[PDB]
Amino acid sequence: MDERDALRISREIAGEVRKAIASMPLRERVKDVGMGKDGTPTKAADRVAEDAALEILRKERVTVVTEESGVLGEGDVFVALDPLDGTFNATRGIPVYSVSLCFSYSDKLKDAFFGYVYNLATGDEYYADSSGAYRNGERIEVSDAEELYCNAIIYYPDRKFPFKRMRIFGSAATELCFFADGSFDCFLDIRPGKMLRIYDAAAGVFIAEKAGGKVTELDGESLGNKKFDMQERLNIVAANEKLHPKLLELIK
Amino acid sequence: MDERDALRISREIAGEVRKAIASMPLRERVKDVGMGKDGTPTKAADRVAEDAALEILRKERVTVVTEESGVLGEGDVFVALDPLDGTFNATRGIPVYSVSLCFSYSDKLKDAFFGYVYNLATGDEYYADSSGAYRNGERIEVSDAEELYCNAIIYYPDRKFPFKRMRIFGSAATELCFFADGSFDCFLDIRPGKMLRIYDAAAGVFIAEKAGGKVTELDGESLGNKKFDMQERLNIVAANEKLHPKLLELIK
Ligand SMILES: O=P(O)(O)OC[C@H]1O[C@](O)(CO)[C@@H](O)[C@@H]1O
Ligand SMILES: O=P(O)(O)OC[C@H]1O[C@](O)(CO)[C@@H](O)[C@@H]1O
Ligand SMILES: [Mn+2]
Ligand SMILES: [Mn+2]
Ligand SMILES: [Mn+2]
Ligand SMILES: [Mn+2]
Ligand SMILES: [Mn+2]
Ligand SMILES: [Mn+2]
Repeated sequence: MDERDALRISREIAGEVRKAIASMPLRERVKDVGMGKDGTPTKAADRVAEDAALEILRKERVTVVTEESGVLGEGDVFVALDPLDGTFNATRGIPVYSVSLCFSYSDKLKDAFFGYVYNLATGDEYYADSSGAYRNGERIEVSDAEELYCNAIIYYPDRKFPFKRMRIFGSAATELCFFADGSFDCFLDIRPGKMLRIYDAAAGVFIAEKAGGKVTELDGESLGNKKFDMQERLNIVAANEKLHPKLLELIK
Repeated sequence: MDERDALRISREIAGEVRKAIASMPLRERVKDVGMGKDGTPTKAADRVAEDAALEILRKERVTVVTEESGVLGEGDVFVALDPLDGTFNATRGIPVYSVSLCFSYSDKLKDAFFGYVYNLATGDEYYADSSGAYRNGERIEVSDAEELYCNAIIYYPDRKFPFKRMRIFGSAATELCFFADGSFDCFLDIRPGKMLRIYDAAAGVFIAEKAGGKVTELDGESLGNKKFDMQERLNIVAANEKLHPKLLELIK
């Protein structure tokens, strides 16, 4: 499998999930269908999303790691799947939630070759490959502002911070693409409970990187060895190469 | 002018303001075009919307306290209008921004008789009149949440908090409606500099209170004497009656 193949499968997935959720009225979406592989309720809308995805997906030679259903298959391309990040927002009709996909030639983030984040609410498509990061077919890169007086996404502000704006939309993959686009100058999930999972962060991280962003663990450690088919925890510090050290200092 | 008048007015403007915005490129939107009378830059998205609304409100016997051109007219019916609330989103394509209209029978908030917040991205319509509060013509009401461990929207988390979640979507007018319909447990703006202005909060407050919420200033004192002028600013604490006293001791 290559990137184009990856781009082709993701768009196919994007359309199906898009359709399944779009149909489901809020009061259906909100219902607990079961206990997720993640340890949190699997709501009716996450069930349809993950279903749609997994039907296109498992016709591939992939080992998939998905939010609700765990580790699936044994193929040697790993897919970090988030069938619907922003669940809370979709169950109440707030237009920020996506399907996020990250393909790797190993069970390690450092071998990622393709990243994909589709805005299920607005139909906004992001992805990055060996040619660059994109939004709705147009190239994108991170902003170049290096003052901490900036536009930050942040989970969570523990204290008084210097930011210009602080925002929390509730969708780690999409917010990372909000960082990738330059819409926001940084992204931070610095909660001492390292709560992010590999599939919520996988592609946005990848994509954040092709658009120029520097992205690391809390202490600036590399995200290269974060694993898939293991239950990985992530904290993220993501900014251009310039603001990046200052943030690192800022929370230290 | 009647509660039934105010809604038809509000509806004209939302549709005109929605066409106007939807047809501007993000490129053309984020462009500064002047100093608003509120002390911030007017962006092109801001005046396009404002001109389109004002174009209609000018037919009515009112005084408008509007963000970009300030207070225009001498009618007896007062209208607070944020032409565009969430401009930063709007100029990013983040789909959370609205037109806000609050109509009062006088200068003060206590005389409000109608509230209207319309999401210009989604089409969602939030209004309230004597008949209560609505979301797209469906009766709404706030959360029943009695627990401080809840889903909060707050500006700005500066300390270690016990909410089950925290969110900040960038449009308080809109976010006041997410609490109004019970999509969130509480809205809090507690920024010490008291940032909010009347057109930010008046319609969201009126909608939420009609939805059964207790909405007050930072102390717990009512907002009834908040002024429909440009100098007015405020802090906000929003929750159901049981929860509301709780956040007051919390934020103490
Ligand atoms: O992961 P937490 O603890 O919910 O923090 C918020 C994040 O949760 C995620 O759903 C990840 O599971 C993100 O979409 C959201 O932005
Ligand atoms: O940009 P800030 O400082 O985060 O303030 C956010 C506020 O912006 C407003 O548009 C008012 O300026 C509100 O809708 C939102 O609640
Ligand atoms: Mn889950
Ligand atoms: Mn999810
Ligand atoms: Mn997720
Ligand atoms: Mn302004
Ligand atoms: Mn505005
Ligand atoms: Mn505003």
